[PDB]
Amino acid sequence: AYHIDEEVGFALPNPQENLPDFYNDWMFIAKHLPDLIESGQLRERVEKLNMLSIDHLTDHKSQRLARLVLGCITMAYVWGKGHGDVRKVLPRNIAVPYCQLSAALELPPILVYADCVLANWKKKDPNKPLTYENMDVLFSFRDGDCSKGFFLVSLLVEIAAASAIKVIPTVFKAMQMQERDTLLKALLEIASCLEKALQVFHQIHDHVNPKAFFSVLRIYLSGWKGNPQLSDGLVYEGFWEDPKEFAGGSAGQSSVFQCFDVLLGIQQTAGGGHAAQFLQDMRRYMPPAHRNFLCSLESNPSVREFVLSKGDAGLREAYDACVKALVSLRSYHLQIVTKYILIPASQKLEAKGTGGTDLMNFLKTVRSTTEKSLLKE
Ligand code: HEM
Ligand SMILES: NS(=O)(=O)NCCSc1nonc1/C(=N/O)Nc1ccc(F)c(Br)c1
Ligand SMILES: NS(=O)(=O)NCCSc1nonc1/C(=N/O)Nc1ccc(F)c(Br)c1
Repeated sequence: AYHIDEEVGFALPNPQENLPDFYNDWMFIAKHLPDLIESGQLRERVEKLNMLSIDHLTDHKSQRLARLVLGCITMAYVWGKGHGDVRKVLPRNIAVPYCQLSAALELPPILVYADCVLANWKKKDPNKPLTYENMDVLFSFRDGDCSKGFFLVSLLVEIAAASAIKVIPTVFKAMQMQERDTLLKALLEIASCLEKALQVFHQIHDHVNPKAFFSVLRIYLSGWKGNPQLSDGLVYEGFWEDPKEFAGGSAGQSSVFQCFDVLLGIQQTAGGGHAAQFLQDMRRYMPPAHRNFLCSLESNPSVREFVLSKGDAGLREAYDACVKALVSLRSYHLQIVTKYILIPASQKLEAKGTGGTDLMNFLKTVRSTTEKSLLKE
């Protein structure tokens, strides 16, 4: 369909954990990144790899795992230990398979949200539910980086959003079959589920330490677009001649928030402002099927103009309960950014620095664009 699952939403259902034996030399390096980065053998280990053909990867789930393996290796190679000794050329034995596979999955050749959260997980017990206690990630960068907590919590917020995503068919059908009562029950279920996704978001404090995120994990998630340590981008040796720039990972790459924006007719990606340009660009980092779902929603008739035209106050209050749950999420998110970036940065990403300023201004603009779509203030 649009690769949307009814249980896990945009998450890859039950990711694959093992690659064919043909790829053992890839898998060994990814499984041992904390150790290999710590000693400083990681970059040697990459430079001595053979060139493995991607032809022995024979389905989507196996391609997704291979992207996740190669994306983590690539971040470990470029940033190394995390202190400024960078590499600007990615050796051909990684770059050629990584670029070929990325072109086939229609994704930029850099680690994205959909690799390290949406496919980087397993159930411990396949019988018991999708809870933190029954889950684990497949790969980590450094001992102590809190990557399990950070990836698993993001995932659980995605799985929470799933119960709301499966109501979107009901909304477009109720509109055209002119079914007022079922449209209203649907809009309230969406809002109920966005409110539950916010409470799951609170669990990030239970599992992620600000100091570990800011001084360790954040560095391996960063990219090479507008990054002065790699001001021209990365050379993907043997595939493109010139360096190329790609952005680092963020849940701006999550289809979740963008999809309820389109649904509720809130015009973020609309305009030429720098906030609209960012959010549109982050769509190039989403899997193609999810990109297409988003664009499909953009073309269907407007839920906002429907509600606005029917003089029906219960409909307007149900629409508003959806707009409100997005403002809440985005406001809790500002708090999150303050606690995990602005405050640790003060111990150039500080609140009044050049980075911490443009990012808070972007986030506050998106939240305030959302808040304006309220029908009742
Ligand atoms: C330690 C935790 C987190 C931090 C520091 C953080 C930080 C940021 C920052 C700085 C941005 C600005 C855009 C960019 O530079 O890419 C951003 C964007 C965004 N983040 Fe986060 N984030 C965290 C976790 C999450 C989680 C768990 C979610 C949702 C599950 C999320 C959802 C979003 C969304 C949707 C955007 C795009 C802006 C918007 O649509 O309102 N973030 N995040
Ligand atoms: N680390 S700090 O910058 O110095 N703290 C400044 C205030 S935040 C804070 N204080 O206690 N817990 C905090 C927290 N908030 O989300 N998460 C957390 C912290 C430590 C851990 F080992 C784990 Br697991 C999770
Ligand atoms: N260089 S920077 O100033 O710190 N800007 C960094 C841009 S935001 C950021 N950084 O890490 N995570 C970020 C994020 N933001 O929503 N969500 C997130 C959550 C789970 C993931 F698997 C990934 Br991938 C991303």
